[PDB]
Amino acid sequence: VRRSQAWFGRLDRDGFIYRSWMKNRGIPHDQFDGRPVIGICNTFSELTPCNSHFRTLAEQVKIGVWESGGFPLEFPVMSLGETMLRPTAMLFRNLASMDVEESIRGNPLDGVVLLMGCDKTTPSLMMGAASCDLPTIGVSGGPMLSGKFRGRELGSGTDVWKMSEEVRAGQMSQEEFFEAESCMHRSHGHCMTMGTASTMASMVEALGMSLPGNAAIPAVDARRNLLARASGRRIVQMVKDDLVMSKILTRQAFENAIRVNAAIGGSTNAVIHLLAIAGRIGVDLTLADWDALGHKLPCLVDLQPSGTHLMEDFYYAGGVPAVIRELGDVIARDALTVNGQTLWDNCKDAPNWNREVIHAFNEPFKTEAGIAVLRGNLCPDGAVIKPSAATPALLKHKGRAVVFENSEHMHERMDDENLDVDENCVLVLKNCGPRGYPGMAEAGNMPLPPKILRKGITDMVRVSDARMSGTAYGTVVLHVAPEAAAGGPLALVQDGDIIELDVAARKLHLHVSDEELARRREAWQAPPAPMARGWVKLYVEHVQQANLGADLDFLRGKSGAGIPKDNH
Amino acid sequence: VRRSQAWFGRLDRDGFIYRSWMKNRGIPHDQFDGRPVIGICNTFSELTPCNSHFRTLAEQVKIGVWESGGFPLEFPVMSLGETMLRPTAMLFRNLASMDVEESIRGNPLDGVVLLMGCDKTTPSLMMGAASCDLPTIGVSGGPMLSGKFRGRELGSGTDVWKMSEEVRAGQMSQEEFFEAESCMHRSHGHCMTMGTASTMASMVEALGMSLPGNAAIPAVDARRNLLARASGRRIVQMVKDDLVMSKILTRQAFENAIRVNAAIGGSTNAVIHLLAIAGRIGVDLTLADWDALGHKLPCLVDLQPSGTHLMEDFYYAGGVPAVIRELGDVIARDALTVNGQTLWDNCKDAPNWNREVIHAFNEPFKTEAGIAVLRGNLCPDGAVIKPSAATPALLKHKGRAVVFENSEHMHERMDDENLDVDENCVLVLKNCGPRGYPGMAEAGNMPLPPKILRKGITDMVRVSDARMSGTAYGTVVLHVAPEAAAGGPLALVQDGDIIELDVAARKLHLHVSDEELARRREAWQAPPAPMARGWVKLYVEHVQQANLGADLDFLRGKSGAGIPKDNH
Amino acid sequence: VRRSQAWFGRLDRDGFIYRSWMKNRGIPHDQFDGRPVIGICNTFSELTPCNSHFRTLAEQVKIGVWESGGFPLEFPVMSLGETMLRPTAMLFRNLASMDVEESIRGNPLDGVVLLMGCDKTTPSLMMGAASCDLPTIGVSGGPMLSGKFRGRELGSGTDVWKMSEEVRAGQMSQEEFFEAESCMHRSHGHCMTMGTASTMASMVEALGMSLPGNAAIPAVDARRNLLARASGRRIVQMVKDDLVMSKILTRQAFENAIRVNAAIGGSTNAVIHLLAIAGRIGVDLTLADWDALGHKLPCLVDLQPSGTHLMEDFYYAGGVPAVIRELGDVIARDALTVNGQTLWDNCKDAPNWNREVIHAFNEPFKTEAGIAVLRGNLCPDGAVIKPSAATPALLKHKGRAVVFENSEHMHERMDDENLDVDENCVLVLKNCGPRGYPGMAEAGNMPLPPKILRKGITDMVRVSDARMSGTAYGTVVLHVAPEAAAGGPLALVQDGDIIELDVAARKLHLHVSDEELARRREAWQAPPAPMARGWVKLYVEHVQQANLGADLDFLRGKSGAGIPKDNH
Ligand code: FES
Ligand code: FES
Ligand code: FES
Ligand SMILES: [Mg+2]
Ligand SMILES: [Mg+2]
Ligand SMILES: [Mg+2]
Repeated sequence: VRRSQAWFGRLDRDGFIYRSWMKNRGIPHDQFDGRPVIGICNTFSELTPCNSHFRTLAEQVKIGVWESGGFPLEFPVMSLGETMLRPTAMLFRNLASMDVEESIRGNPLDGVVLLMGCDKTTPSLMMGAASCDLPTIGVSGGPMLSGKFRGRELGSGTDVWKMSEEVRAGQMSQEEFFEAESCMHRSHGHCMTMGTASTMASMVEALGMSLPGNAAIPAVDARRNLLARASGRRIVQMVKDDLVMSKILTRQAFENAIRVNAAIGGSTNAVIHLLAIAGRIGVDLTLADWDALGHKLPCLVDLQPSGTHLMEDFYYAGGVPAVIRELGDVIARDALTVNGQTLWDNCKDAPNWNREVIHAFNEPFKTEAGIAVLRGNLCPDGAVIKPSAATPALLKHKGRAVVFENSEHMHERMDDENLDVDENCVLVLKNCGPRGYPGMAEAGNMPLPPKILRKGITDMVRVSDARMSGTAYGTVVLHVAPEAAAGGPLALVQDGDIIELDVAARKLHLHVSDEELARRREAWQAPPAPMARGWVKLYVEHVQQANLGADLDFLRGKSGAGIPKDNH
Repeated sequence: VRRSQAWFGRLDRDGFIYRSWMKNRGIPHDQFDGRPVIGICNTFSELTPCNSHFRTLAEQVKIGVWESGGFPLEFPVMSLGETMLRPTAMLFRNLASMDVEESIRGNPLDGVVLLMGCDKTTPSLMMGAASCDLPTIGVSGGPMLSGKFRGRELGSGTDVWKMSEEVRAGQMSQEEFFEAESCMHRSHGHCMTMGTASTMASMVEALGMSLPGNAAIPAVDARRNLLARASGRRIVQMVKDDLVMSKILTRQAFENAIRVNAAIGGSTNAVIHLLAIAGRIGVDLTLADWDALGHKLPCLVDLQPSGTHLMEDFYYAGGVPAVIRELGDVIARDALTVNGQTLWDNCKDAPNWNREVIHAFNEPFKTEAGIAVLRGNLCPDGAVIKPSAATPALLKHKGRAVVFENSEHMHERMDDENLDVDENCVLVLKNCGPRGYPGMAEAGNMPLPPKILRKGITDMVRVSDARMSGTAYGTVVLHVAPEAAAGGPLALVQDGDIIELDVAARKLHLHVSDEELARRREAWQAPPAPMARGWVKLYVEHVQQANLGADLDFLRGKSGAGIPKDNH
Repeated sequence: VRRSQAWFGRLDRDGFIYRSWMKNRGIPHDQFDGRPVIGICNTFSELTPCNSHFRTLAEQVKIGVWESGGFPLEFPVMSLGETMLRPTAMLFRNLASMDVEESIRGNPLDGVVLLMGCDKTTPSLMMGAASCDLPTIGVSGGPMLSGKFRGRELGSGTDVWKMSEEVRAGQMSQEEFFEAESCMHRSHGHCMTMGTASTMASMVEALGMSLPGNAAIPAVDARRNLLARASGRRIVQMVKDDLVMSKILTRQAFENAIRVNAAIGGSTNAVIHLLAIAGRIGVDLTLADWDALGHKLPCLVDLQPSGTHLMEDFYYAGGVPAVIRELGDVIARDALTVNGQTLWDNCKDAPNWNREVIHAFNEPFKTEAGIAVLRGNLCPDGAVIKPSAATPALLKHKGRAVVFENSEHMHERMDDENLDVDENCVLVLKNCGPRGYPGMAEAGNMPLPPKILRKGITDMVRVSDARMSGTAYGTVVLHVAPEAAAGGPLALVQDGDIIELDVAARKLHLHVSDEELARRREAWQAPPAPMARGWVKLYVEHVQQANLGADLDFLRGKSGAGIPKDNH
């Protein structure tokens, strides 16, 4: 027996209640006979343009379930369109996780199918489902087609920062920049660079939570429907075999995902998200793990932002299975995946059709290009930097600090010609973390002063307690914890202070005495409440720091999928 | 100038971000020209069978918006199916209200259209929308068609309690009970009795938050799509006129809703939900308001569970507009509604095609049938009763107490033949309120002891801190506040205590002295935490008592719909 | 006053009959007020996999109509799947044209939108609509994305013939050829080469019956939905201006289409369809017009089967507008199109992003590559050849005839190793035209004898009364009229006869005297009737020859769109 039979299999007065209303639209009674009921978490939304094709994806999963003798039922949760949600989509990631967890536990579901696409929709669904630990399979929406503009190609996000900086440098017209928005995005799917959505989709696959190939298949490609449908077939058998998430999301699975993230030039936001997911399913995973596991690992994928190619090219080259094939000596081969096979059984024979996109391990795209975690007096709980999309000569750098108290203080001063700034200066941004912004917005890749861009300089060192887009680039220190709004030493950085950056030495030092800092702390008053009410008030007072996953403290962990009380 | 232009009217890098991704599915550029952007809150779910036709309602709304030059964008929230969500759907009414609120404020919305149907989905969206106070219109899903079984009609919920008690009384076979579960619910829509869904849909029309006729139209009737489409045309004009919910949900509106709630034989759950809605928009509404404005009014709608007819007969007889015209001497005629006309302008000429369903005021269906609020030592913060469906002989009753410490203990002892109980005892159920159950389930309509059902007695006095299905009946006092789990004197009732009920005198008295209650209070301990993690832990530690609306304390109020900071 | 008000404007018993039933699903009364009723001819079909995305295209047109104040109403016709229908889709092109013509006239339509994709759905809808001559606009479905197979690309149809001939020659394994059917077609849309569908979409734009850019936009590209929705807006204004088809399909329009067909390397099936379309709208057009207009015009588009690239490259280079701009010195610039502008207005400023796909006029991809019409005793009523995909050395050839009496006989003899044939023979196929097959199948591109394929020769001279696929290639003489089954001199060709081909001289000669042909004609008998009843008995007994359009004799012409009588 399984939990859905505690609803539909009842011969009580409640059994009438649990079935009669469901039969109002024409459901045959044998669908309640005890066959696996499959809940399909559908994040479709016309406010989430990257998941706007998920109704077509949902009917595809339902088919596979109907084929394997299951009972498919889709349900909605709060969807998270990254380009639309302000202050930031991350502010509502934890709220969506409660939609997922409660909708799964409260309903007669034996298995779960997760429809994930834009960035924040992947962790929110993974976090919520992990707190229930039912047999779960993830289906990604797929990346968009490559943008086609004036005979060349455009990259999601990566070319937004690039073309924007060129407009402010006087190197690109402002009219041309705005004509490219109908051409950069011409298809269904998520951001088609190696941004958060592409990496999280790769993380879902590398964790074993999806069928092989789930990450790279374009949304408008027919193979995306096949995989969504094959996932509908598989989840029915997963219920019969009781292949729960905890049997897949193990310590080794997370170790493989971090190794793959380094090889694919993955986004820095995967660090926060996988720590949040591990905190729900129960796997021990710290921020120090990310530096130790990705240690000395190379980047094998020549894709934007770290490279030049796009997700469409990454798919035709072999996708994630071809990347896991290169990692055969560092991966945990025996890690189990949701299709019944190991991660190595599904990738040992993966073909590679383009070595200019997916390199061989021993002659890779970039060496030692995994995400690095920095330690120092400036970031006690840690900080991250993505050297694959960085410039080499800046990974070891020290210079004068130019300080911005927040985003409004920054946008004002960055465009100031009277700003005393150089090319070897350190731009510092504060109060943009979980409590500060609030929601830890993607403002880490802050634009450079216009007079610096006019000299051909496109990158300089930058430290902040904020995130940045997975599509962003530059030597940017991110997730400085504790954030300035929580009383972190970052809040005390002042103009003229000396910042020491040493990614090789894992060092981020603030050259001012502890005595000087200590008296600077006498002035620091905590920022006021952003809102005295609502979800944001709950978020700020309960959100954890970025080094733990930015989850709410009372949501950490799991409560299983036991059968609750009846409703009457 | 409206808030969407803060996304779609920006002429910098952020304007590229806010528009380019939206163009990925072929949206013409002129849709971002500042025309009203309409958010359609779609609660469609296959786990919410009463809202399972909401894709059809959503596209019908889109049309009306397209017809009148608006930009429609639908978005999902957590859906709440009564029969599916356990321990009860009320446990997640406040959660989905956060989904609504944050989805409205976080996205570039000018106006909102609320797709509501299944019980809790109506207050869930009204609460979240009121906390933003954008121009909003409500569209109800409509009731199911009358169930046809063996040449006779069945009623949603009401006939479930009736047929179940007849099986327990050895009067109706168990065979006939389950053969009627596919014949009771035969079409799309919500409960076709005057349950919560029918009541709440009538409240939306009474509050003025919908177009006239929104309440009664059966879900499969062509006029249902027409109203949803007419609402799509109206909301864009409401955005142009800035007709926010504040100008609709005034105190006069809530009083009008209370008044028609008595005339239609409305559900007791409307008491809790309208208090929660008022607690968001900022109108002072109390339990005492329900008592003073409601009870003296008669019942005019001969519908189950107060009468015998169903929602189909109620729509063909004239629906809510015909009922309101009968209340012309007691309503606030000048109350503004979303269509631009007053509440009385929309109903002054509403026809009445069947008097046997909608009685005249001077010749009503039942006299003094409004919900009564009982005061006394047993409920210091209040309790409610629905005399429109109760036994007249029992509204004034004194009796010995048969106490049940919880719902599990009730099911154990209720059918125990050794139970010392006659039909003149008072049944007491503890620990089923917001904290105790948790979620305050619909357990107030306790099934009677089988030894008493064999005598032909179908109703006894019943006291509980729990809610009750709007389709239920009998002399049952509900919403006893504070609940037993919070230390309310209901927790101290013991077997043998004399409990006095006098609905006319507004009395619910426990015949135990204060000095003895003080000794009982010393032995009372708060029940252990239902969960040490997750949404349920947050709910138990923050939910208010039923006399205030069963809302979360930090969600109480409103924050408007300002323009939040950029997300990059 | 329009046709619609003869239905919806009637104020009597018939007006009740025409509005009441239409209001059964919830259509507001103001949709019958006189606004343009727009019929959307939807060829969606799961048996027409190239039109299987047309439900999405239909919904986009409805929007455009709702935006502009029209009344959209979609209706189905017989859909024609090229790869699915047998004996051939051409057999059912004239049947589907009767569905289109009668549905437009029988129903209250003021304007028409034609959803066309798969090969035969384009002319069958153009023909039926031209016989009504209402304000009509055409929307093409778009081509599929380029096939991706083992690091390289695959082309629709063209690579099916190539890989097949290499399997028969022993150069490609049989397993590899079948592992490429999942990888050739991997998205919605029609054939991705310059086949009939791509050609017909280019003809619709060249004729002016579509908005600019309609031909090349891939089906899964966002601009495809944009154009379909923009067409829904435009058709309403066309009804108001009464811009009927005959104002677009003038003589200069067909002349412009024939010129574009040469520059794009279009299909030979375009010749038959444009003649049938002209035979409906009332424009005198002949094979001689095809030869004279395309005479020495160059091919500018380097796509398969004439070139190497695919439709994706064609769209990203500029599509048809860029091709028409190259033809600015030969086209009739002032030809009016459905968007109100001339063809030159819509193309004079068209950009060209890839000269390697779309060549300049004076530096063309191939010179004198227009379709050539051959005359001579072997084809008194004409015969066509597509030298854009033929062998230059074979265009002037004299060879001994190797004859096959039918397709069945050709399947047997071709792979016979006893067959006396060399590379300099002339393959002759009989009885595969309109009456012969029946339906004139795409059997003209005969597979070569394996003993010659193994010698490295992939092209021989081939003559038949059959058609060729638009994706086919080689020195293939086609559409020999009158067909063999109609008594044409092709039926009298015997093994050993000398056949002279001279494309430059426009000569196809059979070296047999008239006196000897007269003796052979005596023994000739018409083949038995394919069937004794049904559609194909009517087809065979009424279809005209390929030199006139292969239309049915009694369907030739038009009848307008008058107001028929009342159905009651
Ligand atoms: S915005 Fe959807 S993934 Fe980049
Ligand atoms: S079950 Fe949805 S209305 Fe009661
Ligand atoms: S198969 Fe439909 S276009 Fe060729
Ligand atoms: Mg992101
Ligand atoms: Mg209820
Ligand atoms: Mg064809």
